[PDB]
Amino acid sequence: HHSSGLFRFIGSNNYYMHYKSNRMIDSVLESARDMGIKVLRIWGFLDGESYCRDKNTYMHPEPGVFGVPEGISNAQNGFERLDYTIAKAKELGIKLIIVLVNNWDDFGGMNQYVRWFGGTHHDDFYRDERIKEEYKKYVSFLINHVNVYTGVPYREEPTIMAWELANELRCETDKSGNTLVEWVKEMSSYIKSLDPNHLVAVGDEGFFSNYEGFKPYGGEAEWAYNGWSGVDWKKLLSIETVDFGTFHLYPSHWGVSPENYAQWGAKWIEDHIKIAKEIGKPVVLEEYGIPKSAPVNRTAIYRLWNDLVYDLGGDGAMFWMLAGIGEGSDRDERGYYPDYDGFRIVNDDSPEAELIREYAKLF
Repeated sequence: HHSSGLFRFIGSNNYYMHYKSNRMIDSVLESARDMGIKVLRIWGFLDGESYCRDKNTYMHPEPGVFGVPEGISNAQNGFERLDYTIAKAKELGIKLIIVLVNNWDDFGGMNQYVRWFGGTHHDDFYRDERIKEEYKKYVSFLINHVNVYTGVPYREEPTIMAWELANELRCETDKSGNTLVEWVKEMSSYIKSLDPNHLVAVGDEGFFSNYEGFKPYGGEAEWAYNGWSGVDWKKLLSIETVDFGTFHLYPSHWGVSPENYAQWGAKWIEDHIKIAKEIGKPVVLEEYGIPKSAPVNRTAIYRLWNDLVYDLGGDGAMFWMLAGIGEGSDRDERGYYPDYDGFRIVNDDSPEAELIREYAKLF
């Protein structure tokens, strides 16, 4: 059946949909619907006992333990919070991309898996049979989970648009790109064996691996073009069990100069759409951001990048990040979840929010 509240799209990201309250979850989704944002990319992970304790929310505190440990009381189950988010998204017509582990250490990530299994390097996550088996166990538990607000397991839920393997996965110990390609083939194929209904994407930042005729604007952030991170986007996007390509865009973090943020991002977008079009798969700019304190006009940079994705036939453009009302120690001078990283947009009268509303109508 249908989602009561309900292709190319404006989307956004929000990482707290699996551990905050109903009021805060409803605020993000209602903002997304009010702004015309069709797709929200969210975290579906919370790995490791310290991380779960810190949020009083449990998903994967130890190997083979899913949800709240027997014997911990008064804790939230992150599956129940993700259930609420998915049921409210269905009501509000918002499609979700759910990411299954983090490359980074926030919410435990790959390093939490490596610690549980006694490895010594982040990239052991891609290599050690015992770690791969635990990731598969967690993904199988999640995809088969029956949503307590709908009755429908996630495998059969149409409000979920895609599973994503890993947020910003890198493998700096194999700059040929092959270790990541092999792991993405195994895990995208495994998810397709579990779930014949949903799209699968990788979730990588879109780095290239020294391709003829592709060089960075201005010679800056050359590592994003030359394969340093062990991401070879062309090889990833060619995997049969990957349905669309993802790329992210953060010139301020990547070493680009502020006077070059706009043009570097523009060339980056042009290069990714050109490659995706020749391969013949959809491409989504799934995270982009410029810090609020940048000495250039953020709204005009975001206008340029959205215009490019729209004019060149990209399938989606998703800003990092959308927040709504805050509570507790996460509330700012106006009652919103705070802008901790400089990227937050809320449904207000800021020029960025107005621009997003404008482009949500165009896409």
